[PDB]
Amino acid sequence: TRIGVTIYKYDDNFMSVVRKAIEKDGKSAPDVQLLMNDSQNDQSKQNDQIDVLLAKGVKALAINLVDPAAAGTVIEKARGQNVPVVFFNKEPSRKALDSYDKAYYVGTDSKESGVIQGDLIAKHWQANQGWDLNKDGKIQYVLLKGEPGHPDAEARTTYVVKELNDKGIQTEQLALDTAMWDTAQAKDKMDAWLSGPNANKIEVVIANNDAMAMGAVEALKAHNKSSIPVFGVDALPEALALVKSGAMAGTVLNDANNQAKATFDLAKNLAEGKGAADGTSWKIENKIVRVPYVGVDKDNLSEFT
Ligand SMILES: OC[C@H]1O[C@@H](O)[C@H](O)[C@@H](O)[C@@H]1O
Ligand SMILES: [Ca+2]
Repeated sequence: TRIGVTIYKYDDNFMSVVRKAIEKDGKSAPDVQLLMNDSQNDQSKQNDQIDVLLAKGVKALAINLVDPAAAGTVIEKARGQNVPVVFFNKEPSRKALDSYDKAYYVGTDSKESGVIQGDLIAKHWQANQGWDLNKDGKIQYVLLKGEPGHPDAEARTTYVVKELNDKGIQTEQLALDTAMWDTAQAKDKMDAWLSGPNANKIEVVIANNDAMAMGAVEALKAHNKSSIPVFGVDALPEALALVKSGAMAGTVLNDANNQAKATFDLAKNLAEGKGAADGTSWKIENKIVRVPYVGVDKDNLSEFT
């Protein structure tokens, strides 16, 4: 069976571990041919790749959109040919999911990573009283946001502060800006914050993902401000190493392996005419499979590395 898969950007670091896990699953299954494509962060690039995949007779499509709003376009191309589409990681509109009977989504509940990240910061702030540099009881922080409009970026930006507040901890946002899920852009942005007027007031660096966290970690050691706690989201192998050295204070596992497994399992099922979850233990709720995030810090780190 031929399954065509598009990854919105191959050098997105979390999409790179998903991509690779998708490939290992496809190679262990002797009756499947996966046709992998890098959309290069361009939705028209992706749109033309879905035409070639359909021209090639694929039986199911697993699509990681560059734009969440291109879902309708992708469904209309798949529909003419009655082909299943499993959208994964960037969530389409509920109404776009509902417009096609064979459209499914594999993701996470975005909200939950922001809540867990807020609980990590609350636990380590209570425990590390010296992180309150100006001794006022409030967290003065900077936030590195992902793509504006992206469901994960927006929920993680909102729910980390809501959770801290809910856990009794008042916050003061010194600065927030997007570095668009990227290491080098977050390095620049942190360097700039550390070269500006409130470099001395920054107590906590909160980032919506690990690639950006790692960028802030190297702007922060360049200014020898290696003592500022940095939190991220995803539990990338490289970030677990920093959590281990203490250069980062915590992460949230974004489970690349089971989301890649669920995408593979539903796309092959649907490609073979079976029910989306047949023979699987995936719980599909309203065409959606949501995999859980897990909080990770020095105390439960041995479960991850
Ligand atoms: O859409 C891609 C993005 O999805 C998020 O869930 C991850 O945390 C990001 O690091 C990733 O780049
Ligand atoms: Ca403070």
